[PDB]
Amino acid sequence: LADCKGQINSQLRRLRELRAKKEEARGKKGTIYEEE
Amino acid sequence: GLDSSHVGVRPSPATSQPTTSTGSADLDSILGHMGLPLGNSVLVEEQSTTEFHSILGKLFAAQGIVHNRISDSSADKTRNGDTHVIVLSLNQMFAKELPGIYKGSRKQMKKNLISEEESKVTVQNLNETQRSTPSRYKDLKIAWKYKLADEKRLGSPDRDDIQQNSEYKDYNHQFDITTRLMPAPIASELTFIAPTQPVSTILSQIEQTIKRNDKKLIRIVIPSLLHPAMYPPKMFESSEIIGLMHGVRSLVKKYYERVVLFASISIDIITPPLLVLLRNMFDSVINLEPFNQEMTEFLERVYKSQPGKIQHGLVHILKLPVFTDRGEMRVLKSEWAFKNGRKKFEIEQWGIP
Amino acid sequence: ASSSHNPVILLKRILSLTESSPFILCLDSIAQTSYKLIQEFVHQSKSKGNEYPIVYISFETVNKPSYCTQFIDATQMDFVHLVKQIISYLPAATATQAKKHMVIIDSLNYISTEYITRFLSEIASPHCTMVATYHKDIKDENRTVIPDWNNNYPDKLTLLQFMATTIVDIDVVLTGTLDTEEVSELLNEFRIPRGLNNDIFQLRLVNKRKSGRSLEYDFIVNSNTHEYELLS
Repeated sequence: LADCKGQINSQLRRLRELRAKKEEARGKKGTIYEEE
Repeated sequence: GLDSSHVGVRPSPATSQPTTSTGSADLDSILGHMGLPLGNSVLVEEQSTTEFHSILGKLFAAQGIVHNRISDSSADKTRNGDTHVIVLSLNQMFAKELPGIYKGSRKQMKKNLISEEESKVTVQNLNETQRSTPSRYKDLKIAWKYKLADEKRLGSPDRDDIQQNSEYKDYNHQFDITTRLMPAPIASELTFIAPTQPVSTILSQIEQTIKRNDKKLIRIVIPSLLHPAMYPPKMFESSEIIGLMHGVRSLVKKYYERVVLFASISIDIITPPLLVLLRNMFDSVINLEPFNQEMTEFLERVYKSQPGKIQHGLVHILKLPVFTDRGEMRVLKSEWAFKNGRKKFEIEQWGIP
Repeated sequence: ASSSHNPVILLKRILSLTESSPFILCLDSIAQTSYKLIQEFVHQSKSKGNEYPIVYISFETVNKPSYCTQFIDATQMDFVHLVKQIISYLPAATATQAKKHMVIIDSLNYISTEYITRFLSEIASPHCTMVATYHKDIKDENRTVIPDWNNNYPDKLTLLQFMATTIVDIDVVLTGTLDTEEVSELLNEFRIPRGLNNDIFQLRLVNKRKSGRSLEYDFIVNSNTHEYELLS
């Protein structure tokens, strides 16, 4: 349970939204450099 | 001259004479002496617009700074490692950009199997405890028996003791990308020379710079020489450069115990006449042939699924220290592949993939 | 990586100055002149809206360009003046946070090599974008330099290919009954046959990146609808 809580917290804290979406088919958009 | 027991008074498997290490294990091994005997000069070369040459031309100075920044008590004595570093270039901005001594974990030694996030800790955005970025074998130390195409005993068993035998191996320090050898030095370690000023001034200035030290090592490194970005047309005459190089040769051959020379340029835009007229002046020539877009296809085909096995070019050797002047042919072209990724500038024996 | 996943997108980003480029070089010849690419700049770099001063420094051109906003005649200025009466219109190397303008040089063949690098030193700023064309069919003057055995230095072409961060080559697409051999011949003895100097042309693109190898591709460019097609 402690591991699950830590995993959830770490997973939900590292959401940086990937503000380099090509700016600002195979991938169908070209957005996998460390995504998916 | 230089008193004994300096960092690089190592013997040589041929002459048993002083041979300071270039710092890179494969650069010390391929050269053929665990470095170069004092009084000789080396010419690393890059035939294209790539700029791998800008890497080594830093550590060769920085490693010297290392021996000038550890002046504590040795096993019993206080080791001498002072090496006045000189650069014949106006770019003072280069000074504050050198890689530093490498510490911390270098490879992975997981007790259990290597696996993904759920196995040990967390999401890998916070990395796992011991080591990340799988790269099994990372070069660490120096050896006196690491020469390529030489006898056996190619390994130094990560020895952690200081002795007279530690002059040979197990002292020299590794560096990496993010490491920084801070703080920046002072005039005690780095001396910059403006190249655009006339050679008559440059020669006397470098004379006075070397002579003011009496029993200390002098290292000379030129990052880039004779390039349009920082040089005037007047210096491209066939007289000035050759005469300056002749003076440099005269002085380095005079002080065969306390000075060396290491310069490297790009020759994609150099007239062959001047190139081979100056290539005969010093006593070591090494070329580099980086890979191009037609072959990176097969590079990733054969090195597929590898995060640290990707190479970047091939190596040529055309001249080496004195023991090639005795009538032996030793030119070798495009047989060893050099890699400078994010770890461990390495040389591996293979031709085209 | 996750940027410029199509060559056409890269070309359009270059053309519209979305990504800054300190230096770009374009090569042409007599078989196809290079004033259509300025039209490409004008049309493409206006979708993003660059009405910023498009200075047209001129050495030989007789007419005043409509598509540009400035006009400078340099048949009476020396090097130091030529640098000095351009920093005013351009965003000179002051005001470390400022805009960027457009620079069009009509010709590169009339300038002595001895100052070439300096002409890119006193002006190079993160505010300016140098655009100039190079005619390859004019062999420069070399009596003054006296290329003897003791007076040597590299030639203009290599310096131009070295200090450039992006290179584009222009060629005329063969359409009718003329092939490269006889075309080059007839040009050598100057008969200039029909089938030359059209708006539909072809380009070769070489784009250089920091710490790496450049990329080389080819393009087919029309000067009528401003549309592109990458080499198959």
